Amino acid sequence: MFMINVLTLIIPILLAVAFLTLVERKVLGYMQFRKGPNVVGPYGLLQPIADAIKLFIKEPLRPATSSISMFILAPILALTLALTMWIPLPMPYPLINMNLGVLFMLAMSSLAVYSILWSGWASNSKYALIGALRAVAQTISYEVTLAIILLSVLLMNGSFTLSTLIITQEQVWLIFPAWPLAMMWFISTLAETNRAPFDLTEGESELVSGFNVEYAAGPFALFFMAEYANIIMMNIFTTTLFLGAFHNPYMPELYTINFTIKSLLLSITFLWIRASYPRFRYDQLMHLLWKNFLPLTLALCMWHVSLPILLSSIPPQT
Amino acid sequence: MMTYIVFILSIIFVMGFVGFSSKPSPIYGGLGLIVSGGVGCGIVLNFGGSFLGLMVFLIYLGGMMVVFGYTTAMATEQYNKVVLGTFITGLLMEFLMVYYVLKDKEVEIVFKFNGMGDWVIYDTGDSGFFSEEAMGIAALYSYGTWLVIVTGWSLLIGVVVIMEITRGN
Amino acid sequence: MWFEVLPGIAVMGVCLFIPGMATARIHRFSNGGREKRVAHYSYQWYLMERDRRVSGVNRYYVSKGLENID
Amino acid sequence: MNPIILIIILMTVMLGTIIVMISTHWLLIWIGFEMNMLAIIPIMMKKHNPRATEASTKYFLTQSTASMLLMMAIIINLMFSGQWTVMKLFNPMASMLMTMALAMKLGMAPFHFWVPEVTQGIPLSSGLILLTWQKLAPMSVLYQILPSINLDLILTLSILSITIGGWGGLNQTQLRKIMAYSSIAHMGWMTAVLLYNPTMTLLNLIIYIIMTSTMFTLFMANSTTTTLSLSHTWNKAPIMTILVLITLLSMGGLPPLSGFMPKWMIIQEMTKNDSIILPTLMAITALLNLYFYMRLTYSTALTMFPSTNNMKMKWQFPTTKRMTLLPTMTVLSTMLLPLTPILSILE
Amino acid sequence: MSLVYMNIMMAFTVSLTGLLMYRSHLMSSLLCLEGMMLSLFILATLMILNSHFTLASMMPIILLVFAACEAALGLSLLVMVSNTYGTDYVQNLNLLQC
Amino acid sequence: MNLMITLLTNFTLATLLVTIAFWLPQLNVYSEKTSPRLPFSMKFFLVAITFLLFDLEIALLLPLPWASQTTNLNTMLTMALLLIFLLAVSLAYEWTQKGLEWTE
Amino acid sequence: PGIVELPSLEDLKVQEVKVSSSVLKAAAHHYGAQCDKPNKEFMLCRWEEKDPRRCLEEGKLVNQCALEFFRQIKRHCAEPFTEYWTCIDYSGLQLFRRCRKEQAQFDKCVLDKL
Amino acid sequence: PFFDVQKKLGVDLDHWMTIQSAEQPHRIPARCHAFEKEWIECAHGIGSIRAEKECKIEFEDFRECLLRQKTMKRLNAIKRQRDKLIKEGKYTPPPHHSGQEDLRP
Amino acid sequence: VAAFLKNVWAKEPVLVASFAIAGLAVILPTLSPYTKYSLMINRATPYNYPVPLRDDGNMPDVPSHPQDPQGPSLEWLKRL
Amino acid sequence: SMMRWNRERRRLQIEDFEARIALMPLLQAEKDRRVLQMLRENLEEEATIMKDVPGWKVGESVFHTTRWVTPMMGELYGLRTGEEILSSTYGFIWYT
Ligand SMILES: CCCCCCCCCCCCCCCCCC(=O)OC[C@H](COP(=O)([O-])OCC[N+](C)(C)C)OC(=O)CCCCCCCCCCCCCCCCC
Ligand SMILES: CCCCCCCCCCCCCCCCCC(=O)OC[C@H](COP(=O)(O)OCCN)OC(=O)CCCCCCCCCCCCCCCCC
Ligand SMILES: CCCCCCCCCCCCCCCCCC(=O)OC[C@H](COP(=O)(O)OCCN)OC(=O)CCCCCCCCCCCCCCCCC
Ligand SMILES: CCCCCCCCCCCCCCCCCC(=O)OC[C@H](COP(=O)(O)OCCN)OC(=O)CCCCCCCCCCCCCCCCC
Ligand SMILES: CCCCCCCCCCCCCCCCCC(=O)OC[C@H](COP(=O)(O)OCCN)OC(=O)CCCCCCCCCCCCCCCCC
Repeated sequence: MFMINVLTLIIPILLAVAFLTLVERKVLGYMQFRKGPNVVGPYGLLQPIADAIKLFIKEPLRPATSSISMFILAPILALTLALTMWIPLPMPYPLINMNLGVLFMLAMSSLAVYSILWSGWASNSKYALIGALRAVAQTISYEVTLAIILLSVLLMNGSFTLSTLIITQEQVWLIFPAWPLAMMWFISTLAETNRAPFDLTEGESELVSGFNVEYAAGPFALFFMAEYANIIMMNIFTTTLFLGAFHNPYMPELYTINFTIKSLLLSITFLWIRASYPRFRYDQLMHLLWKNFLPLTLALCMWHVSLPILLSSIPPQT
Repeated sequence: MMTYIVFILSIIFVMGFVGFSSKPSPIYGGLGLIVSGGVGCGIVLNFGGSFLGLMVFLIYLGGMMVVFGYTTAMATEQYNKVVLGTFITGLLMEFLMVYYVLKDKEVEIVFKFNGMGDWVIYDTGDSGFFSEEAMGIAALYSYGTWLVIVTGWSLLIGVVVIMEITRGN
Repeated sequence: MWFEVLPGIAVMGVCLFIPGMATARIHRFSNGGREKRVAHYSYQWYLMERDRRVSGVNRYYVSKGLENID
Repeated sequence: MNPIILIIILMTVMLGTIIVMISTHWLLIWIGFEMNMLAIIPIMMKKHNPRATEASTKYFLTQSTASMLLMMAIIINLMFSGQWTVMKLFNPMASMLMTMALAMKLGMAPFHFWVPEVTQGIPLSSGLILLTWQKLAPMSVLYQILPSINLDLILTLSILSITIGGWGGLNQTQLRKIMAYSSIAHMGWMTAVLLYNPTMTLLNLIIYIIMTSTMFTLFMANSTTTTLSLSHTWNKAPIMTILVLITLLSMGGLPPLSGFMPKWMIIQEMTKNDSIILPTLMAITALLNLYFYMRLTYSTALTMFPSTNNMKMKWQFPTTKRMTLLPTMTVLSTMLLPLTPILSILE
Repeated sequence: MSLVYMNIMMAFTVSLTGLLMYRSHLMSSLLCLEGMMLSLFILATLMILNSHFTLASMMPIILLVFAACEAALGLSLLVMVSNTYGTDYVQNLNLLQC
Repeated sequence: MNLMITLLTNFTLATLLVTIAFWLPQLNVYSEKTSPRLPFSMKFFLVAITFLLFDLEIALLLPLPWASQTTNLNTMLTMALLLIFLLAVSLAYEWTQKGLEWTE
Repeated sequence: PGIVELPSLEDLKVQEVKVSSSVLKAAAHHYGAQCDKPNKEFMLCRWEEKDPRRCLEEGKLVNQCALEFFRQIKRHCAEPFTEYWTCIDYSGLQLFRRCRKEQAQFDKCVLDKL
Repeated sequence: PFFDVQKKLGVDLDHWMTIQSAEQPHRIPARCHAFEKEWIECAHGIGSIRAEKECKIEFEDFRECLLRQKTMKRLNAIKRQRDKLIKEGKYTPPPHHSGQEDLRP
Repeated sequence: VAAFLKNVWAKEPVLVASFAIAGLAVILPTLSPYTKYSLMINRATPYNYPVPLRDDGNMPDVPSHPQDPQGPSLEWLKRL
Repeated sequence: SMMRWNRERRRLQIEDFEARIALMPLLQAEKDRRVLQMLRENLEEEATIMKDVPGWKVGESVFHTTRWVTPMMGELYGLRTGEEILSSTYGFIWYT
């Protein structure tokens, strides 16, 4: 009975990741004054299926790898972490109700850079490794503000428990006391998943994404679907964290409908940010972290430490 | 078998240490230390150190071993007898210790060791509406004042020291 | 026009609705028509194990009220 | 280096030493050693040449290994005592590991193999800090754990340190390696008397720090790192040859000088406890230390080695170095033997 | 005593004898040093959770923080050695024999 | 237990996807194709070390939502603002001594 | 060393309070209001003797006064109490704040009839 | 050179984490609080030399509380004899040691 | 000081908001009238058990029952 | 809004903790009789197992004191089945 619940978590994750590619190509189509796919299925609904079947019967590209073991383990680790980030998410009930779900998700997302690092090791090109080290330095840079913004918000929650964060936001959305934390959170999660305007691997400002370079890389579909699982998950986590919905304990479907609509709007906001801006240069998003976001994050961290003490609004532990 | 879960994770822990400590390459040594840190985190989690195990994942594996793999990637080159021989040496020493302490429920290498499952030594009471481990860690700010002062001073000095010795001038 | 993106958004929305609705219905099926007991603290687990021992069927979710006392 | 950053980093070295000296908890002892190493690493890399990076790497590896063995000894103590007070250790395995860790931190033999390399690789001021100030905190911990120190272990480390520091300096022509092997022999002398009377241990440590500070200050003021560069000192500043003469005669343990005071008090407190063979062999082994000290006095003060022509230009310039406390340290390293019962202030 | 303490101490000694027997790479030495720290972390944590000694729950965190700052210092030393000699080999650090 | 079952299930589904994605495109026999140190940067290593040290400072900051529940609130607030201030002072020394340059 | 002295299984026989935790938590405020004196005698004996073998008679008096409490609920207000602990019992955290009208009915009937 | 600055100035820098019987957050007892309190209140003031030979029983009870070596050795003896009697067939396990008796509360 | 403040607010407003939020976080709890109530609420939250006292004969402030008048009260917390 | 609502959450936490406090004497009485039940069962089965063993004191304390020592997990669940062992010794940790 529990394995049924695990599978009804993880298989609709993969189906939602499949149709996020359709939603991306359509919404980026209409924002670019064109259409997205509408030929392959009715209104494009067979495009993820056709594209997945195409990617699964396509040849392994040309080259060989430096390390077979890490070439195998990097997509395994990427997909495993991308699936385990969903199990403490209270929607309205988490699959694995743990006392430290926030800290669990922060730790498992900190583990996600090893897939990038091991895919940089496993490629033969010494330039793809440099691109991987740039990506690792980017992701570990924005994990700092993820941790401190998350701590500053949890000072109004009382615990690391994700299910308590529904109870915390019963009177107001938590974006009202913490909107600067919320906007730096949203941009930092955008910079976490290598998502535009922070996608330097998939774009220019890159020493190796330069057309007729070497570097045996993994099967693209696995890292791609791990990345879109991470995108939907970080938007659901932002929805739980700042825009927490009404929960009737006798009707859980009201909360599920409400957080689902908000998470869809927030993922479409990712789609609408990537179709609106040019890319940062690498030192420009290093600037944006280290000289812009981190001073405000430390200042608001001091503020959200000292603020429940001065307002007599310290939340309960339980 | 399932009452011996912390013991089996500790055997995987020692096997991973024999793995990376035999030193094939700093890349695979880093991988072995990652798998070892994960299973030792599971050992800590099965006593009720949930925060301390997530400190292992978030801090040890999350920051420090990421920086080790990062710095290895800048210092090694991507493309034996002694490594595999020392690996099977440590594996045979560990399994002979396992076999002795299992068939005898007793061993003495340096100290005397029980051979039963380490479930036996636990407490039989509750902690109420808190974790004792969480409250003891929370007391770093009310009881560990001097400890916070020296730790923050060492970390600030550490930032200063790294900027001195990597400057080259 | 722009309502052509709504079938894909609707399919993705149903796919996000399935996990939460699924875990709520499975928690109510596995726990006697009620919410799953949350035991974050050892007192909550103590009361839950006491419920499991007083229910007589080795199930914490079989509630015994005043009909169980004389 | 920025002088502000230099002053803050030296205050952090001193802070780690003070945290070891005042704290009653083993974690804070370990924290003090960590802070001390973390702050002294830039002092060793003050000049940024490959010998300083090699010396700092070797120092890091040895002190890191010793700090981890120290924490393992502390953890075995927490097993077998359930507490953390910095006092005697409640297990001979924890006592053995902590004595090994402090022997590695002091560079006593057979863990001595870093001290001449690291002392040669670093400047004279950082070598002075390493051979005087970095001896303070592990001797304080050994002063506190001595009800549990194994006697055979500490005396094996002591006599092996005295013998290897005697034979090591006989082959040397670099001054920093001579001072490092002198350090190994004198640390053997300090730890040999520790379980018998640790007040004489503190007396040996204080007289040693005075004399080593005198020799490193003379070597800084003359800018001499080798024997043969020290040999030109008579044609440059002849008073410096006199001062290095009397200080090397002091460190050899000759009366009426104050370097005779510690070894005479150590022999004095080891014969009380019915040990005769051991202070006699220690005293006879210190004649090797006296031999390479007399080699340096022959090369510097008692003969006149040939100089070169460019010394005539250096005749026209005075020393503008801050020879800080050099007359005070020269007087205290030589003329203190009439004040030998002053040692009771360390009781 | 308890059975898991044997394996955690034996893990410390395995990473010790790895750290005390270099092959070529200084990075593998630092990996063995932080494996020693990892085994010390687990051993201290199991004692403190087993004893219900509440205030020492902050002890392994202070151990982890100090020794990871120590590891950062060692990685910076390795980086300066690698910028000197091109590799991180411990047989390149032999200038101080004379 | 249910956590371990879920981790094993996620690891199994991930390994199954990886094994399919490597072995399913090997079904179609293809034409066998017969035709035919990295530079160090100090700034890349320095941003990783700056991450590590600020991450240790964050590891000090993580017990704050439990630390606000104490009865010694003035000491707790002092040490909390002091840790965040020392993180800011580490950032200011990293700023002003040209440490955040060309990866700003 | 010496032999540990344990009470017999006859001395551990008592009529238990075989209700669920939501039944206790629903009744806990009136139980703390009404069953004060044997409970505090027991907890004083328990923190002073530091031995559960010297506290068995006070434990039996606690276990008897609790039964008198629930019998006195059962004679007067069985149905509002049953509705109230069912509403407490639905919640996974057993919130008091989800159940204020059933608490109001139970407190009204308890204040009137008892 | 234990310069006892803490007792000189009256500051409490690290005496609070030093023992298990100290003041704990929310008055949480250590599992060997009484044994450590007995050993400390025995050994207080008389020095290490008198404390090792005059407070030996309190320290042995406290070490056996901490490590539980005699307890685990006693359970090993009972469990090995029980398994030998089960293999020889000369002993049956009771229903209350098999999960057949509807536990107490 | 008014020229410098407008200049740093024109050139580096992120740092001005940073130092302003940090300075308010420092000096504001000593000026707030509700900082007393944070301490009062944290010391009134009953984690442990209220281990009762042996009635020796002279404890006039200690109640005999929880609903007795004497003893510590939380009417300030119900009202605020 | 967070001020009003976290003050309400603190008052609700105090109400929950007072319910726990009002139930702690009954739970402590049941827990005391529980552990004395299990120790008496272990003592009787130790008396009927350890008969052939020479020089065995049944119920012998491993402590020199006559003070009550809080029982260990292995002292209570030592002779019972592995399922009850797991449910008592890893149950809260492995719970969900
Ligand atoms: C959760 C749901 C979503 C949340 C909202 C997010 C949706 C909107 C997203 C829009 C698209 C963004 C795409 C990526 C953009 C990245 C670039 C960018 O914005 O850089 C940030 C820029 C970077 O600066 P810059 O590069 O623009 O400016 C130049 C910077 N210097 C001078 C250093 C060269 O600004 C910030 O860093 C601002 C961060 C958040 C600010 C929070 C303000 C708090 C104010 C408090 C009061 C202040 C008054 C004074 C004190 C009073 C005290 C009482
Ligand atoms: C949680 C929700 C998840 C939802 C996932 C799916 C989203 C999209 C839903 C489907 C939308 C409509 C799809 C219509 C596809 C085309 C059907 C069709 O008729 O294709 C024509 C083709 C050839 O037919 P032919 O015989 O040549 O006709 C000539 C007529 N004189 O005929 C054929 O090719 C043969 C018939 C093929 C039919 C395919 C239908 C779609 C299958 C998709 C796979 C998933 C199914 C759902 C699983 C989850 C729900 C249970
Ligand atoms: C390259 C190798 C392969 C890579 C892919 C696969 C590995 C990587 C992805 C998996 C990572 C696993 C992380 C699992 C632990 C996370 C921390 C944790 O257990 O948190 C949940 C919870 C804490 O909450 P709390 O409520 O306080 O505790 C329950 C008490 N009521 O605590 C609990 O619920 C405790 C439950 C019991 C303890 C669980 C222990 C799990 C098994 C051991 C570790 C397994 C992973 C080892 C490898 C890691 C990566 C190398
Ligand atoms: C139980 C014991 C408790 C504790 C008791 C006290 C122990 C005292 C231990 C003393 C250890 C001293 C170590 C050396 C000083 C540390 C700071 C330092 O390095 O100062 C030297 C300074 C650096 O200048 P810089 O320019 O970097 O050097 C290159 C040359 N241009 O400047 C120079 O290089 C200029 C050259 C002269 C430097 C002379 C410094 C002498 C300092 C020591 C005095 C003697 C010790 C005190 C008296 C005895 C105490 C026991
Ligand atoms: C007192 C409370 C506690 C205070 C400590 C806590 C602070 C929390 C925030 C953390 C900030 C971390 C980073 C701080 C670095 C400061 C140094 C700095 O940034 O100087 C450089 C800057 C000019 O920037 P530049 O170097 O050119 O940058 C490249 C793009 N041009 O130079 C400048 O822009 C000038 C910077 C100094 C002047 C800022 C004045 C702000 C005033 C705000 C109102 C008053 C607030 C109270 C605090 C006192 C401020 C004087």
